[PDB]
Amino acid sequence: ALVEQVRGQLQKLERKYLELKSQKNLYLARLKSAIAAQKIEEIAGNLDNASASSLF
Amino acid sequence: APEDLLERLLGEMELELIELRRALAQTIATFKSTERQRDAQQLIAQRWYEKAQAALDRGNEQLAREALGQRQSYQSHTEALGKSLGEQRALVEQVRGQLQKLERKYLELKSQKNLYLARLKSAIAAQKIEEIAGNLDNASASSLFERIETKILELEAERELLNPPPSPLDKKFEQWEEQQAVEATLAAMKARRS
Repeated sequence: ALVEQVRGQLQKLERKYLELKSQKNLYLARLKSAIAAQKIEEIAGNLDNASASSLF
Repeated sequence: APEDLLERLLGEMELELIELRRALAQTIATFKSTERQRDAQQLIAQRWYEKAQAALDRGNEQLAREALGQRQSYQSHTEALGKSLGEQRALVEQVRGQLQKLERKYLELKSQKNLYLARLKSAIAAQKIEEIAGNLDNASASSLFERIETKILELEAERELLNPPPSPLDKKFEQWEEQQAVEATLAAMKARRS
């Protein structure tokens, strides 16, 4: 009984690991995307023609 | 670490399964020495027995009397040693039983040490996966994944005030006008090109 139960733990845990690793890629990708989208809209805000100390 | 004692304590016990092994050797050695002494005594008595077996023949019982009288001194020694040898036999057998009983109990203990250590090293390991998972578990309990998600929420939201989304009023026409911007052009087309 001991050998079978402990193997079940490893089988259950191993599956849960690769599932977590998959999500890490998605969250990082969204983050690197979200940070990038901001500063275009900020650099555009610098040059936006909004009469808010815009260079243009 | 309590787990380390289990090895050292068993290490100490390997000293006596050999030390007690010496004690039995000495006891049996003494028994053989007593056995040898008894054999020598009876040989002298046998020689004096044979010497009286030479005397009493042919009519000289009187010299047999002295020889047997001399033999009695040697007979007394034989009896005393004889019973000691029998008594000492019990000691050697009983002590061996102790060693036989104890030796079996040792290897049985050593077998269990492997199992308990294995379960322990397993149990400690299973914990921290469930703890490191708890760090990353998505449970909103200071989980790293969680603060990432809301960090993303603020970036997108801060951009919205920086660049406001369209008002519903504008939304209504850019569909409402495009319908004729498509139909009116297409109403011309559906009239021009029908």
